[PDB]
Amino acid sequence: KNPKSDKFKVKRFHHIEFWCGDATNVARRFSWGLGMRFSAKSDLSTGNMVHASYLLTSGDLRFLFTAPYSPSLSAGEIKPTTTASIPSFDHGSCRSFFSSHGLGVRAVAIEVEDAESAFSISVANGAIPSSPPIVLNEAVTIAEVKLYGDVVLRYVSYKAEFLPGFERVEDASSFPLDYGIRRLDHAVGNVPELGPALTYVAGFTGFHQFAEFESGLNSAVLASNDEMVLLPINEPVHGTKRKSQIQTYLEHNEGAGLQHLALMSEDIFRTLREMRKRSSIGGFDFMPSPPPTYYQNLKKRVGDVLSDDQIKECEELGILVDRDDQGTLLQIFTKPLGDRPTIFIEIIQRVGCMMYQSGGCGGFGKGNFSELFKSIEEYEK
Amino acid sequence: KNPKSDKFKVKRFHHIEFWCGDATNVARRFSWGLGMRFSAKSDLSTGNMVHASYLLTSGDLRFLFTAPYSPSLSAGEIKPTTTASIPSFDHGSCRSFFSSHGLGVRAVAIEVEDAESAFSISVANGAIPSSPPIVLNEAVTIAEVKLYGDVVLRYVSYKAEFLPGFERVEDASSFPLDYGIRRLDHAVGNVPELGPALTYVAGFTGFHQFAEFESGLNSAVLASNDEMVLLPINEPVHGTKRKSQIQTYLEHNEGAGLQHLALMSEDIFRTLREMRKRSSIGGFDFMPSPPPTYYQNLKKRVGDVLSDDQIKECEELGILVDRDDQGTLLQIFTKPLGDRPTIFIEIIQRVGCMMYQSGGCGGFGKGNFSELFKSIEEYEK
Ligand SMILES: Cc1c(C(=O)C2=C(O)CCCC2=O)ccc2c1c(=O)n(CCCCc1ccccc1)c(=O)n2C
Ligand SMILES: Cc1c(C(=O)C2=C(O)CCCC2=O)ccc2c1c(=O)n(CCCCc1ccccc1)c(=O)n2C
Ligand SMILES: [Co+2]
Ligand SMILES: [Co+2]
Repeated sequence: KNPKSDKFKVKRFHHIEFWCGDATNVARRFSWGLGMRFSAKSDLSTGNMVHASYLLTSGDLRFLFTAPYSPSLSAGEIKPTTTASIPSFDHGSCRSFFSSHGLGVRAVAIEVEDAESAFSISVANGAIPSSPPIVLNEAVTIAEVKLYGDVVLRYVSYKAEFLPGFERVEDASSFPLDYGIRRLDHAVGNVPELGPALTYVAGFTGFHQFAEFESGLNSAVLASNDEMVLLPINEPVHGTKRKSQIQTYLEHNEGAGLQHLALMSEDIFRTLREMRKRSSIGGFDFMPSPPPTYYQNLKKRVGDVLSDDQIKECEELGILVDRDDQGTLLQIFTKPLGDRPTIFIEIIQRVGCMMYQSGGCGGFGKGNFSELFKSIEEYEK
Repeated sequence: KNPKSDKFKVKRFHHIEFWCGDATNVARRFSWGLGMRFSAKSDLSTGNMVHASYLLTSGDLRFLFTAPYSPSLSAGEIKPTTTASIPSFDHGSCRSFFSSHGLGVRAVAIEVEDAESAFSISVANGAIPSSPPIVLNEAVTIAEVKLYGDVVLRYVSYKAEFLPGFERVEDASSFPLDYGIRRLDHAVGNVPELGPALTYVAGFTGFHQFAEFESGLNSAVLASNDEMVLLPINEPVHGTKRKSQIQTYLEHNEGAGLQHLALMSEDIFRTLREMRKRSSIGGFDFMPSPPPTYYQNLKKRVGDVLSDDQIKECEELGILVDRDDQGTLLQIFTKPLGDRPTIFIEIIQRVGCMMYQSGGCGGFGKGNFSELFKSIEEYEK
């Protein structure tokens, strides 16, 4: 059931912004590890005396990495005279965010029809304002409201190239890396209490609950009208046998924040081959692979979707597989992206639900919690 | 002239420590960009609840990357009960250092015969103490004094594997990258006034001035007894035609700090080939190459040291060449390592002064300031 109750017109995920200590080093690491190309910049070389911001792209996926310069460079500026390209940026907020949470997502940005309207409607419906609508070069409007913890939901709308004030990157500095990642599928928050988090976000967006089907969590998913913007939220389940990874997150993150970004690949086999080649030479590591029993058990569960060779390819790469009543999900998880056991990345590809492919086809892999557990125990004996 | 006036016994450069916001991402970037392998770690997985520290090595070169965790993880600790492996570390100092200066060198560490004695003698001779001598597992002693700005000179001495509390890194996580870098040749500070900086450092070390032979700088070099520890210091020259890069450094760094690290390569051609292959895929960029006139002029200046083919190889890679009365220097400079136009890296190789090779053979390339200028002007016409 999809009541299509969005209170404003939402299009697609637009970009994800990381707040960093040094944007250069994070962006270069992510570019190599994920196969994303350097696409735009806003920094000292473009006249920005406030923050350094670097944009990586792969297909429609946009990762933005931002860090503050010394406030002394912009001491004489005021907001009306700012050289910042992102008017919501604040030195003190950025440093406090990073000192509190470490490296992580500050902004989940969605493209909307009218960011000014989306902001007004959201706040009228309970959203806590974070940054009011600002029109950039009469061309792009940006606004922000609080999502959870210190993460904001950023609205962007275009009259009609990332943002005014950003420059396209020189061809020589823009190596065309591509491991097959194409868009952001979903962005997941960890909170202490799921109930109030859902009520708050669903309250100001009109996003509806997306239908699902001792893991340490309870979860629910909020979706836009066409279910292409997908925002799952988790809370811990306490007293468990093994300590909840949601609770570990909240402790090391100093509270609620973004837990994982799921990146859709047009060819998850090639993406995982390319990322795993680079794990130990600057890229990303992956969670330990499931035992062979997990892949033996794949034949009975998805043998009508994947050949034995394609299942064997899943086993080589450590890929997990889950299935809905509608579609099939191939997924895998990186180890944490930085120092803290907080944010990580999921790579996914979805099979089925053709009409284009409908959003969330195959679910989010929650069935893999028990299938992993079963496969571990079976492999022991 | 070398009066050999060290006030304590100094051996070699031991390691350089960067203070980071996220040590994981900087270390992974540097590892790929410079060809250094992951060698040791001290972090949550080793019981360190205070800081994450990752050690890269290439030959004898040791780069340490450290960032603080949330203070909440270690809230119940006191110094006598600390889980930090580096007892001088302080959350507040680290965050203040990084917020003030951005990514950069906190510690220039030299191995000494007795770090306790070196510290006492240094402070008795005017050194400003930063962290007193601490004995780690009855095996290693570490002490720190102020060098310039917020950079410390760290003394380390061993009774007899990096530091107690560090673990050797798993073979699978330790890819054996190597582009030929072998040791730290010199570490350079930028200060507002060279005179007092030299008097202070030479005062507490007994290091002597190393003999040299409109660039924006005045410079001098302090050296240990065998001239293997080399600490150049620069100050700006104001009112210049082009603005002094030393002054730009001080403005963007918020004052004095480490300007560049010079890394000796056993094969600068191979190092530069490997680093340049990786510049646009996560590694380091290099300064713009000199015009062909610079390499035409090489034949008259070093044609007795390098063949035409080796000079042509310098031209392919953008390598600079300078010469002493004793030796020849091959050198090249990276663009800044992070967001701010502050710290950068120099790759060098020295030809001559065989006895082993004596320290500083060929100088530091100051002759390349005028040779660059001349070659630029000549190439214009
Ligand atoms: C996150 C995840 C998902 C997932 O995507 C997701 C949603 O999108 C929304 C619904 C709730 C939810 O869970 C599905 C299955 C997972 C996992 C997962 O995380 N794990 C491993 C634990 C430890 C990994 C880890 C890696 C790095 C750092 C910390 C923890 C699994 O085993 N399954 C099987
Ligand atoms: C540093 C450097 C050295 C050098 O090593 C050095 C010493 O060891 C001690 C003595 C003083 C000194 O100078 C020698 C020659 C250099 C340079 C140098 O820097 N430049 C370029 C300017 C701009 C580069 C830059 C790169 C990245 C960011 C900011 C500035 C040169 O042209 N020559 C020719
Ligand atoms: Co997911
Ligand atoms: Co130098």
